Formats: sequence, structure tokens, C-alpha cells
Amino acid sequence: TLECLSRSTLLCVSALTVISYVTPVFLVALLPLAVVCYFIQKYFRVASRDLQQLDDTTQLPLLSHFAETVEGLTTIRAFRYEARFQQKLLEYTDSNNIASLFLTAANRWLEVRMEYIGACVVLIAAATSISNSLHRELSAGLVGLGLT
Amino acid sequence: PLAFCGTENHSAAYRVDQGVLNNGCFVDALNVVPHVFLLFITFPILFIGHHSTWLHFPGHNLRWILTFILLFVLVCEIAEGILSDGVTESRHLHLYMPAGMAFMAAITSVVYYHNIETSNFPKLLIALLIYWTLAFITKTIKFVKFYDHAIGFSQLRFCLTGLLVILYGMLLLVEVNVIRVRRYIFFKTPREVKPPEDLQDLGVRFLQPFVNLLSKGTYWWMNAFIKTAHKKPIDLRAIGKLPIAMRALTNYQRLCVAFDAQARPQGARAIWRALCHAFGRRLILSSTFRILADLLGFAGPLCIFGIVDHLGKKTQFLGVYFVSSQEFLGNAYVLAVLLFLALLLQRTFLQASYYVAIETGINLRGAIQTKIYNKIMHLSTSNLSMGEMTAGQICNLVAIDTNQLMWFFFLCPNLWAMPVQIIVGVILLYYILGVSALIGAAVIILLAPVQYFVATKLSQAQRSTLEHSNERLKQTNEMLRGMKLLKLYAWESIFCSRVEVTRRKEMTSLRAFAVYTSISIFMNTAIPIAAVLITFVGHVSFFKESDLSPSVAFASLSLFHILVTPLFLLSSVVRSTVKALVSVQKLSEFLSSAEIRE
Amino acid sequence: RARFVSKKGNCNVAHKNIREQGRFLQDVFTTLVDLKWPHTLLIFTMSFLCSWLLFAMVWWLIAFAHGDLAPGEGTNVPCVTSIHSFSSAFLFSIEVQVTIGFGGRMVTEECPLAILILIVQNIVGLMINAIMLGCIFMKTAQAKRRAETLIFSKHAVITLRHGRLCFMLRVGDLRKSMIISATIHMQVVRKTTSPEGEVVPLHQVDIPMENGVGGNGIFLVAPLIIYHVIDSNSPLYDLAPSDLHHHQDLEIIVILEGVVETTGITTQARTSYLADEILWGQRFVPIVAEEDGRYSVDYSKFGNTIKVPTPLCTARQLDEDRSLL
Amino acid sequence: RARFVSKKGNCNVAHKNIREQGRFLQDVFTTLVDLKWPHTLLIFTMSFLCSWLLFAMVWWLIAFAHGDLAPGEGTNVPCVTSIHSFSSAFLFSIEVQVTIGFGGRMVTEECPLAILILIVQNIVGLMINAIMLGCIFMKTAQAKRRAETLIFSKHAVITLRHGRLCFMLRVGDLRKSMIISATIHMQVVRKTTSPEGEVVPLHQVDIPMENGVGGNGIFLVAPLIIYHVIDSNSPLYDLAPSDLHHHQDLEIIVILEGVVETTGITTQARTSYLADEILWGQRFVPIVAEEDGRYSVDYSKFGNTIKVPTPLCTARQLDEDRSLL
Ligand SMILES: Nc1ncnc2c1ncn2[C@@H]1O[C@H](COP(=O)(O)OP(=O)(O)O)[C@@H](O)[C@H]1O
Ligand SMILES: Nc1ncnc2c1ncn2[C@@H]1O[C@H](COP(=O)(O)OP(=O)(O)O)[C@@H](O)[C@H]1O
Ligand SMILES: CC1(NC2=NS(=O)(=O)c3sc(Cl)cc3N2)CC1
Repeated sequence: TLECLSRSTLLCVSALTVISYVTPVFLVALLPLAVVCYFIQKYFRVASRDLQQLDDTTQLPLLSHFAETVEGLTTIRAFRYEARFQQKLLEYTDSNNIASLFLTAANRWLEVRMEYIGACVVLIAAATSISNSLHRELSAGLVGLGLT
Repeated sequence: PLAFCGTENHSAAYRVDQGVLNNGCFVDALNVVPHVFLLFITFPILFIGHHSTWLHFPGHNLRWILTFILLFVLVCEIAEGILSDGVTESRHLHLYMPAGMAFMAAITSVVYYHNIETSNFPKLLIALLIYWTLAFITKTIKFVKFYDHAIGFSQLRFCLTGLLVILYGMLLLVEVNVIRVRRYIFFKTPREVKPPEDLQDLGVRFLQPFVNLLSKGTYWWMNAFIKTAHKKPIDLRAIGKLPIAMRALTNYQRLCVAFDAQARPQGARAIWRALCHAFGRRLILSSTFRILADLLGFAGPLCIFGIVDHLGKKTQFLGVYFVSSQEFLGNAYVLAVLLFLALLLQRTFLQASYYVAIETGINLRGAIQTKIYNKIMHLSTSNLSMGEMTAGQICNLVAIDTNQLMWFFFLCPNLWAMPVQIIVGVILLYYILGVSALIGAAVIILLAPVQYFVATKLSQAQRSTLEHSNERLKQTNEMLRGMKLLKLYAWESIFCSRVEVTRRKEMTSLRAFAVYTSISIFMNTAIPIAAVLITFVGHVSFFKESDLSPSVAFASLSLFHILVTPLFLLSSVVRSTVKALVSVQKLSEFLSSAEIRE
Repeated sequence: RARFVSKKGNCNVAHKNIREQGRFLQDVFTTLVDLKWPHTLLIFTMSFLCSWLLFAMVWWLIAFAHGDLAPGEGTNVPCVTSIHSFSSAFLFSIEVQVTIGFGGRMVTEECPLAILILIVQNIVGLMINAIMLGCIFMKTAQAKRRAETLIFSKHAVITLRHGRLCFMLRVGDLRKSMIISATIHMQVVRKTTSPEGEVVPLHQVDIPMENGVGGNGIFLVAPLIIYHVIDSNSPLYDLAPSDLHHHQDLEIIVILEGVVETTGITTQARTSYLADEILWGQRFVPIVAEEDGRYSVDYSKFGNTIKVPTPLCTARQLDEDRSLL
Repeated sequence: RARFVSKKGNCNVAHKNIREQGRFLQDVFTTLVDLKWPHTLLIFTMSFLCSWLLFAMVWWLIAFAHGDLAPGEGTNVPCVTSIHSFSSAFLFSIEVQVTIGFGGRMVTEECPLAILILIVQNIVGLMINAIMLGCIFMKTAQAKRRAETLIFSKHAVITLRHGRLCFMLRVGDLRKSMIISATIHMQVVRKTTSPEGEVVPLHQVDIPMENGVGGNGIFLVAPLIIYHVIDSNSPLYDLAPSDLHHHQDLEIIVILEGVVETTGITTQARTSYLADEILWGQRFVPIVAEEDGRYSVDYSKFGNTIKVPTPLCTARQLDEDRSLL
């Protein structure tokens, strides 16, 4: 995760610096997206912190339900309580699975918003660089740098 | 000033002495009529007009896909109309304003269809039917006139109005399929679909199987949850119940059907084939979404090629200039718009792929957990009483091994869709560069045996790491449970030293894994640099086929980066794969253990 | 704690799970009057503007098809005179539909399609004008905000009149216009449970208003103290001053249904009184006095109460104390 | 087996042998509003079109009689300017009657008959416009489809409340607009026979609704369980669970008569309950719950019933069992 984070967080700042060098006007459009991102990180982080915690607090009665089943297997099978404990497992598994599903869908919500912001970054940088190269000459090589 | 047909030759375009139907720029005036009819018949119905039990009409997925394609083709028609009228001094409103009116009409039509589908009003769909019929007529006349003046396929507007009439006919066929299935017109009216049983009374709040494709891909239904988490903490009441397709019992019965189909036992290979038979259809769906995302990811470098090539640098017909497909593709801004749309579609598909894979893994986890518990209720205590297995290992079959198999099922569609992306990327590299790209691909290929050697060493190191970590966790558990006896006998340091010895073996295996991981990362980060260097030196010093140019160089740079991005995570991929193989093997060992005889 | 009716008199009932089959869709006119004045004004301007624009596109298409938009050399009678662009057709559609008829642009008798579309636009414009006139008249003649001048006291009072321990109120009419056939319907809303086991969460039990010979009708000019005697049959028979706090589920709802004299449409003023808003041992201060000219109502004392010595027992205990004596 | 009222609430009574003396003919306006919207629209367009065509033939006959249709050499003032054919007279009749007045065609003051027929056409057009505006306003202000949002449960339930064996129902209001002065009128329809020998095929005996102090009025916001106590005076006193099948002739009809708050016109929702649609030993599930904001009504459970242990005897047998104890 540290290697992936270093590569991502340095390619992002390198790319923003490159687009700011070839098109300074992009900085004017860099401000609202950084606003919009912030609002998304305002709304997701409250929800996800719940949905992670609810995913953890539903994993504890599942795993412990295994731990008491293995050590008390003779007792459960002596009372003929196999079906009741399997039903308890079905309840615990359903709770943990739907907590994980809501965490997954919240993550997909956030990633859809961030990737659409990235597509907007591409569109804005392309518009600024193409308008420059048709108006104020960029030698047609810095445009490829900014788009790449 | 601001005339519908441009004031050329003293407004000669408005002269309709030659058969007004075959007079051009009047058929473009005829095209506005269905769109404004739909707007004026739809805006009061939508404006004048909660349903937790919503259903979906037949052809719902197809209608949303056809509407998206219709919006894309109308955007292309607006772009080519703006391109076409930019030469004449008078602005021709008939070239882009009917296409924009069509775009607004299609947006209003899909909003009307969504409100009808969430309100279950099929009898109003007749109105949409009339609009599509009118649109079809007003397109096909135009197409016929474009055939009668010999436009041909060399002009983009002819292909775009052919796509327009094809999509209008397809939407008309979807509408007549809807009236065939659900008879909302004067008929017997026999068919009632009814809401799905999970939505109507069970109390599920995970609406992802039940939302339309726009809210299925953008995850719009999550929005309210993201709002309500500000006002109230999310608990197990705000999260509903699992759907029937996502329930643990359903996936467990599906896995049991797969295992019974295999038997008509256990082992790792049979477990893998059972997981294939139970969940590979969803895995194929996620792989298809990832394949489409990979294909649309190449629209980036091609658009960079076209844009930078244009920045480095025709037929009059019926009194209005026409644009060829080559002129439309090579005029900078349009590519940017296309790139933006392609990027949006790609991201949506990619997120869909991820979601489907993760959903599949969660279902797999539930099934596996149920099967493990059903083995526990049929287990024998002699397995634990003779040291064949311990309760910590049985609990780690759920806490650790099922998680490893689940994360490998997360990572499966990327591995399935990687070779198609590699093949298309190498083909496009040859298309942009030439033989230099073949040399660079040969440089990439020449280190593949070294990559395979590093991957095998990583797999062996992670097998040793898992083997030592299980023993370390077993010794740590038996030390922690009997801590009072170890303190009373002053044997805490001895058992701590034994756990340190097992941890030292694990750290030796981890050091081997980290050394070969660093070798893999250096190889997969020096392969792109050496490949790019050898291509861009051989493209000028060795070969003289073409100039270097910024378009070719930066498009090939984007293609090289896109092709080498999956190679960055080789260590994590091989670690997850070998952890899955170990997990499936010990799951098969546990499921094929002794039982209690009846 | 939720209230069935607010103090202003709007219900807080939230409807859900209504499977809709178009019975909200058939009554376009009732929904059209139910909208707010900005929404009705928006629909009113949008329907007329969209009809003018639609027939404008029809007239402009006729002028395109006949050749009137092209510069004619001469001896060519257009379908409509003086139509040269889309704005000419739009001004002509406004002239036809609002029946202004400036006459620079007019229908010639050459094209039969122009005559037919003139007929169609006149019929459609008459339909739209009649529907909008009726909807606006129903919107103006609504008595919903006449009911806002029917004021109810903030507190309600349980005290003794003729040794009965009645629950009393105060209802006043601010305007001088009479409200004809004014009837008072008082109810008690609680979560009553039957002895068999049925639980009704909002069981409404009407209570009789002790005014006249068994009638709900009142004559409201001056403010009236409207009281219900807590006898044996009343649901408030077991009510005690140890009750009537905020946590208690008792609610008492008063409806004043009448006909406005000036508009002739029935209206109702709803009000609710929670348990903590019902005061035990008080009494409403008199507000009407004989002034020099005539009777005067002091509305500054309209809801004022004064503490009066009442028993702190329930009504059944007071009845049992009478039975012992 | 025929039903007096349908489940939707339309009567299935077929009238015949009505000797007609013109009392269906005098009330043109009531029949004109009774027609469907296509029929009212057809009469609305046909009356205006026929009036325009009739006065068009009058104007064209004037232009024929005065010599205006003939090509005049000059110095001849027509009765109406620019009338050259029948279509000119038709456009001029449209211009006069809808008061557009384009002014290419206009009445000159030469012919007094043209002035008189201008007066006659203006008076007739004002009459037609006023009658059609009033009929369209009455057509839009109808509360017939406001009553379609007043829902009644599919089944009705006979069970015990406070040991009484009452027959209960469920009435709900879908819209948030109030229905003022809502009254419930319940009846029992059977083929009752008198002891003297009189047979009434559809004898309607009203049953009292046990809600309030002897009143038919209800306050309908949330859905209400409307019950009638089967006491000694009720016609259902001898009803048994061995009855209430499809072959039984028992019918129970519920009328909800109220005034719509927004339109101010009285309406009624009729419903019928056959014997096989009345369930013995059930009970309506509660649907109103205190949500986080306010009260919420779950309309997905609106007609749901649950089986509750009730005696399988008639009401008179239960009363006799109480008399024995
Ligand atoms: N002067 C007044 N004008 C209008 N309404 C009044 C007036 N006085 C009291 N009310 C009504 O009585 C209620 C408040 O009663 P309360 O505050 O006890 O009376 P006061 O303000 O005289 O002490 C309000 O809901 C209001 O509708
Ligand atoms: N959600 C609802 N919306 C509108 N009307 C309803 C609803 N639920 C029940 N009704 C009314 O109740 C009757 C059907 O009752 P029933 O089918 O027993 O209720 P449910 O469908 O809840 O089981 C219908 O005639 C209908 O008018
Ligand atoms: C991050 C991006 N640029 C890039 N990627 S790279 O393939 O590592 C490589 S190698 C070499 Cl020499 C020059 C470059 N430039 C923009 C794709």
C-alpha cells in the first residue's frame, strides 16, 4: 500500500504541475474541482466510517459463533440443536454480508464521483491546450505532454 | 440575421418551387416537429405528476442502452453540424438546432419513461410511441432525400441519419415489444408482472439489483444513505435485509448443486470447478465489463494522436457543406469531446466490473462459510482430539482463508481480461509506431522468463510464509490461553522464545519475498523506461520510415504506460493467487475429513 | 412525541406505500388547484406560451411549405400575409389565440390548411382559456385561508361548571363576515387497546360538545367557551391531574366546519391540544364587555386563564364522592 | 348473483320502461356535463364550428345579394370588404365571432342588414361562449374522480370489540387534501319479507355506525376502522359464520359523503361488500406507526387481516350465553 500510495500521490502532483506549466489557466479550473472533491470527501467519510464499523461489529458475532460451535460441538449435537445453530449462522452471515455490501457500494459511489472528476480534468485540460495551440503557439509538443 | 436556412443567394434556400419535400433545409424543419410535440405533450404530464415496490418493463436494459447510443449519435450530429456551417457567412440553424432539439427530446423521453416505470403507467407509453413513430417518419424522409440526391456513405451526415433512423426503429421495436408483452392498449389486458417479493414487503434497502442502468452504474440510490449518515448514524436498522439472490442459503444451495453435479469428491480441483460452476457467470459479466473498459481505455492515446497531429498541421451538394468522417475525426476539439465521453463510459464499466466481482466474492464467502459450518455440524471430535486439526485452524478457515479466496475472486476479472488488453495495445503500438514498437515489445518479451522465475520464487516464499504464520498463530494462541500457568512456572520467556523462532522462520520467508518483490518492482519499472528508450532511439537512428512527431511519441507513451500498469502489481497478484490456492487446498482437506456415522 | 394535528391546524400524517394506478393522474384539475400560487402561475404562463409556440411552428411550417418565406417576385398570395420569419409566425399565433388581430398578418383564403389550422387553434385556445379561467376562479374562491382567521386558544382548561368537571376551550372569529352553519366536532386521539387485544394506534373517539339540545352547531360572532362535560360515557372519565404532561399520549382535536357567507364554500379550522397544553384548575377570563356604543371583545385576553380551586381527583372519584354523600 | 354497487363504486341498476316526456330533454346542461370528455370536446368544437359555418353562409348570401362577389368595375361599396368567395365569408365569420378582427374583411356601414347580422352574430356568440365556458367549468370542477382516491378495504371483518361482535371496515384517504364534513352511511341490502306478506327485493335498512355520540360524521386523515355494533336492533343480529358465502343474498353498502376542501363541491364514495367478501374471525392489522419525524401510514397493509379467536355463533346466541352466565 505504501508503494502504491507513493506512486499515485506523486504521479498526481507531477501531472497537475505539468498541466499547470503548459496551461496556467487550468489552475483557475483547478480550484472548483478541489472544492467539489472536498465536498465528496465531506459526505463519504462520515458514511464509510459508519459502514466500516458496522462491518467490523457484525464480524465479531459471526467468528465467535464458530468458536463456540467447535468447542461446544458435543453439547450442541447432544441437545439436537444443529438446525437452530445453523439458522443462527445464517442470520450472522446475512448481517455481515449486507454490511460488507453497503460498504462496497459506498466505495463504488465515491470512486464513480472521483473518476468523473478525473474525466472533467481531461476535458478541461484538453480544451485549454487546444484553444492555446489554435491561438497562442505551444509548439504542438507541450500539448501532448499535458494530455498524456 | 439568425435565419433557419442561411441567407445565401438572396434567401434561395427557402424557395420550394422544386418539390418542398425534396427541398433541403425544410426536412430539417420537418424534423423539429416530433421533438417539440413530445416536449409539449410530456412537460405537463411530468410537471403535474413514494413507490418502494417498483418493477421494470420488458426491454428496460435495451431501452437504456439505445437511449445512451442515441444521445451519443445526436452529440456527434451537433458537432458535425457546427463543423459544417462554420465556412459560410450566414449561420445555418438547420444543421445543429434540430439535433439539439432531438437531444433535449431524448432526455425528456428517458425521464418520462423512468417516471412511468417507477409509477407503473404503461397506458401513457402510447404518447412515446407516437413520438417515436413521428421521429421515424421525419428521419426516413430525410434519409430517402439524402439517397435521392446521391449523398452516399463518404459524408458523415448520411451515416449519422442512418444511425438515427436505425435507433428510432429499434426504440419503436422496443415499444411494440412492450405493448406485446404488457397490453396497455385495447386488448384483453391479461398480464400483470407484480413487484418483486424482496422489494414489496421483506424490507430490503440494498436497491442495486432493482434500479435502472443510470442509477446502477452511477450508484445514485446510495445518495440518500450518504445524506442520512450526516443526520443519524448508520446501524443495522438503516441497513435492511439481504435480497434472495444475495442470501447465504441461496448461494449455499447453488454451491451444493455445483458439488452434486461434480459428483454425478472434494479436493482442490473439484472445489475450483464447483466455484466455477456456481459463480463463473457473474465472473464472466465482470470480465466483460472490464474488457469493454480496457477497449475504451485505448480511446485516450488515439485521441492524443489525432489532436496533436491536427495541431501540428468539402462538397456543396444541396446548398449546404458536408463533412467527411476523416475531417470530423481530425479537427481537435471533437476528439476531446469523444475522449471525455469515452472516459465516462470506461469509468462506469470499470466500476460496474469491480462491483460485480466484489458482489460475487461476498456471495462466495457466504456459501463457503455455510458449507464450513455444515461440515462442523457433521464433523467428528476425533479430528480435533488427535491433533489432525485445531479449533484455531477451523476458525481461521473462516477468518483468514475465506477472505483470501474472496479477495482472489475480487482480482479474477482483471487477470481474465488482461491478455485482450495486451494484444490490442501491442497492435495499436504497431499501428502508431511500426517496427520500432515490435522492437520495444521484444524488449518487454525478453524479460518474461525472468518475470516467471521471480513469480515462482514469490509463490514459494509466500507458501513458506503462510506455513510458518499458521504455526506462529497456533503457538501464540496456546501461549495466551495458558498464560497463568506460564507465569506461575516462570515459563513465559521459553514459550516467547519458541514463538520468536517460528516468527524468525516467517521473517526469513518474508525477507525472501521482499527481495524478490523489490526485484519485480525494479524490473517492471525499468522495462517501460528501457522499452521507451529503445523505441525512440531506433525510430530515428535505426529506422527512417517516418518522422518522430509529438503525436506518435506521446500516443505511444500513453500506450506503453497503459500496457505496463497491470505489470506493476505482479507481486500482489501472485501473493493473492497462491494464498487462494493454499486456502482452497486446506478447505478441501477440512471438507474431506472424518465425520460421525449415522 | 408526534402530533396528529399541528397548532396551526395542518395534519402531520405521512402517507407511504401508495401503489399508484393513475387516480392521482385523472384528477388533473384538483391537483392544479392544489398547487401553490407560484406553481399555478408557472403552469398558467407555460401552457399559453407553449400553445402559442406550437401553433407558431405550425404557421411557420405552412409559410415554408407554400413558399411565403422565400422572396416572391409578385402575383403570389401567401397563406398568411406578412410572414417573413419565425417571429412573424409567433406574433401571428399570439394575435390569433388571444384574439387580438393586429391585421398586418392575416389568413388569406387561398390555402385550406391555413383555414383548418385557424379553426383548430381557435378551438384549442377556447379550451385552454376556459380551463384556466375555471381553475383560477377555483383557486381564488378557496376558503383555506379564511380558516386561518378562526383562532383557537393555546391552552385548554379542565374545571368545574355546575359541578361537572368539564373540559373547555375557546374559539374566536377575527373577521366580521359570518361563518354560516358553524359546527364543532371534538375528538380524543390516543392509542386505545381493546380488551380482546386489538391495538388501534390513533383511535379517534368523538366527544359530545355540551352546547344546545344535542347538536354540533354553534353561532360564532363573539368568542365562545366550548366545553364538553366529562360524564361517565366520556373517554376522559379516568383522566387525572397527575396526567396531562408532555409524555402522555392524550390528544384532543377540535374541528370547526362552516360555510363562509361571502364565498359560499365550506371550510374547516382544525386544531390540536396535547396533554401538556391542557391545564387543570384554570378558567378562561371573560373578554366581552359592554362598551359605550355596543359590545366589545378584548382579543388581547383571548387565551388568558386564571387559577380557580378545583378538586385534584379524577371525574370518577368526584362522582364516587358524590355517591358517598 | 348481481351486485347493487360494484367494488369500484358504480351502481348496477338498469332502468327501463321510462316513459319520456322531455324531462331528460329540458336539462340540456346536466346531460352536457354528464358526457365523457371526448363527447364534450366533440360538442364543444361542433357548436362553434357550426355557428361559424351558419353565419358564414349568411355573410356569403349577403355578398351574393348585394353584388359583391361579382367583379365590380368601381365606385361600389360592398356590405363587407374583401369578400370574394365562401371561404372569405367563413374567415370573416371566424373573425367576428371569436372577435379577432384581422380587418382585411370588415363591415361597411352601407348595408343595414350587415349591421343587423353583425349584432345577431355577436349576441349568439356571446351566448354560446358563456354557455360553453360554464359547462366546461362545471366539467372541470366535478368531484367524481376525487372520490376515486377514497379507498375501501377489499374484505370486511366481523369480530369482537369489548365483547360486542361488531362488523368493521376500513376507509382511507389517499390525497393530503381534506374532505370536509365526511359522513359515513352504511346500509344492509337484502330481499327482506314482511310478516304480512310484502316482498321488497332490495330493501335497504341503514345500520348505525358506532363512532361518536350518535353521529355519521368522521374525521378522515389516517385510515379508520369503521365499525357497526351488532346489537339487538341490527339486521345482522341473526347472522352466523355458517352464512357469509357467495350464494347468500346479504349485501352491505358503505357511502362516504363529504365536501372536497379545494373545490367546495360535495362528493361520495360508494362501496359494496358481498357476503363472501365479509370475513368472520379476522381483525384489521394496524398500519399507522410513529416514525422518526411524524406519524406514517403503511398503505401496503391497508386491507390486511389476521385471524383472531372469535365465537362461531350468532350474536343472539352470544347474548343468550351472557344471559345464562
Ligand atoms: N389578539 C389576538 N389576535 C389573534 N389571535 C389571537 C389573539 N389572542 C390570542 N389569539 C389566539 O390564541 C392563541 C394564543 O393564546 P394565548 O397566547 O394564551 O393568548 P394571549 O396571547 O392573549 O395570552 C394563538 O394561537 C392565537 O391564534
Ligand atoms: N397501497 C394502496 N393504495 C391504494 N389503495 C389501496 C392500497 N392498499 C389497499 N388499497 C385498497 O384496498 C383494496 C384492496 O385491499 P387488499 O387487497 O386486501 O389490501 P392489500 O393489497 O394491502 O392486501 C383495494 O380496493 C384498494 O382500493
Ligand atoms: C506517467 C506518464 N509518462 C511516462 N510513463 S513511462 O512509461 O514511465 C516513461 S518511460 C520514459 Cl523513458 C519516459 C516515460 N513517461 C504519462 C504516462
